[PDB]
Amino acid sequence: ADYEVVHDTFEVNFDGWCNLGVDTYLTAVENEGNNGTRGMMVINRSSASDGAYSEKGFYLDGGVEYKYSVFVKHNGTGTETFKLSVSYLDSETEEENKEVIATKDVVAGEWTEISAKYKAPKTAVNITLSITTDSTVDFIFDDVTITRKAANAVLKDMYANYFRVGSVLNSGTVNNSSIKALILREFNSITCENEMKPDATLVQSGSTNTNIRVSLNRAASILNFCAQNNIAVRGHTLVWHSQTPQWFFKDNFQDNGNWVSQSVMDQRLESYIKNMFAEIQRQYPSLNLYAYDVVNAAVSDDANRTRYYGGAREPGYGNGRSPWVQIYGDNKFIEKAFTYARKYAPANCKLYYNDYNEYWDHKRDCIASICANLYNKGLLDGVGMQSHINADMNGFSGIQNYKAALQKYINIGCDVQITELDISTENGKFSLQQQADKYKAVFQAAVDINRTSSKGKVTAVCVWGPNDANTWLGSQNAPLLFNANNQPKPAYNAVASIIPQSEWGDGNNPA
Ligand SMILES: O[C@@H]1[C@@H](O)[C@H](O[C@@H]2CO[C@@H](O[C@@H]3CO[C@@H](O)[C@H](O)[C@H]3O)[C@H](O)[C@H]2O)OC[C@H]1O
Repeated sequence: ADYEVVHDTFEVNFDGWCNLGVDTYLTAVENEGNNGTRGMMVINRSSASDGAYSEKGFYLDGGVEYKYSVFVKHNGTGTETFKLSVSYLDSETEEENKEVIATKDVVAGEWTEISAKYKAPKTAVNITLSITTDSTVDFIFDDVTITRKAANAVLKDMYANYFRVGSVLNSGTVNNSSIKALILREFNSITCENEMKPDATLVQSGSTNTNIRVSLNRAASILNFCAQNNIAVRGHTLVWHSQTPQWFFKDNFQDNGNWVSQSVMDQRLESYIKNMFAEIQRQYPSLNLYAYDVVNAAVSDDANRTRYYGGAREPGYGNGRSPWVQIYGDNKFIEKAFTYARKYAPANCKLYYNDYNEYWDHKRDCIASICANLYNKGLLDGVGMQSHINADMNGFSGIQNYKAALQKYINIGCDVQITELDISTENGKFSLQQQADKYKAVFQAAVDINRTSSKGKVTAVCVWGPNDANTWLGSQNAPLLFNANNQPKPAYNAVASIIPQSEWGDGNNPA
């Protein structure tokens, strides 16, 4: 050993550590860790395989030998056998491996180090450490140690006096060293691509109408990285017709059950929102959760629905239909969601209504009407403009339409965030300079709002992915600021030229 890449001392957060086993419970407790410091208790284990795990792919590379060390303690009777296991996904064979790397006998009531050296295959990713015993005993652990032998020309700094500049992390991108360096260098906001959606956070087993179980396990390594590096997080998303398990809307908590009543759904909705915010605060209190998309994409693209049905999607599940409309009949669930979120959200977490095609007249007018109403009721802080646009200065998402919409939302009096900006080349139909021109147009439009008007502000501009190898549109649409090799594109240098150097600030402390 020689160089330390991880040291988890649960002094503030849960440090990326997660319950292994659906009913296992983790709780970090002052004074009860190692050397009288804060430690992680693991309780309610009901078999030997239950315990705790942490995905360390942000820190650990395949092919490198690491010394893993953990201090453990139990308060059972006699000796307990602790085990450290390392698991990983082999990125070539697509196959997972798991191995006990250390076994250690631990007497009751004594802090004991368990450690071993382990080198994963060079193709290993998602390197994950876990701690169990050969029993169901409660334990405490601490000091997870893993060892090995004004103002810069970066987006966050350039825009420091204007807005946060954000990107997106997901379960795969966590492991990419190059992406990690990129995020640390350029971006002061992160949204989880999928890991905070209801289907990633809802826990079916043991959920009841008034106590919906949630888990941050899918998002833990991202929240932990952001909290540790002073990167603010936008929560995404509390309510959406998509990526939400069908069972959440059914009487027996099964996909195949009967649709619940509105009053049962109100309980489940409030419980989910309440427990999401409670868990974020419990596990990652030092995280700057600066925004949350409370309701996502509830307005129909169909002009007939915006005209005659208050913008409600068609009721149902899948094909763009809404299980929320299925239960509530109506977009009435939107105000309910904001009401609950307002009750449970931290004071500094700004509440957003988030939507795409938000510059399309019929849809834009409907979005603006919903948000104006929520805003004036004190329930909403801003409109999220998803900005899934193409590289054309003209047309459907052209600069004229885009600015009209930006201005119209700003004119409500609320703030705006550009939340999921990507700029499709449409399979090579558009040039990279055309793309650069759209990016610059969008960033300039937001800068103009902030220098003008003033009342409402653009408080974040976020792109939906880090580079072209990691976009939900497919790489053939080459939609982002960095290419597949993580090199800056013409769009990056165009966006990097909008703010004069005299105006750059501390991106880690934006205005
Ligand atoms: O098969 C599943 C995929 O379809 C899923 O892809 C994600 C779908 O959501 C994408 O983000 C949304 C883009 O549209 C906006 O309206 C929403 O606000 C966004 O959440 C995300 O980028 C894709 O990765 O991934 C999970 C798979 O199981």
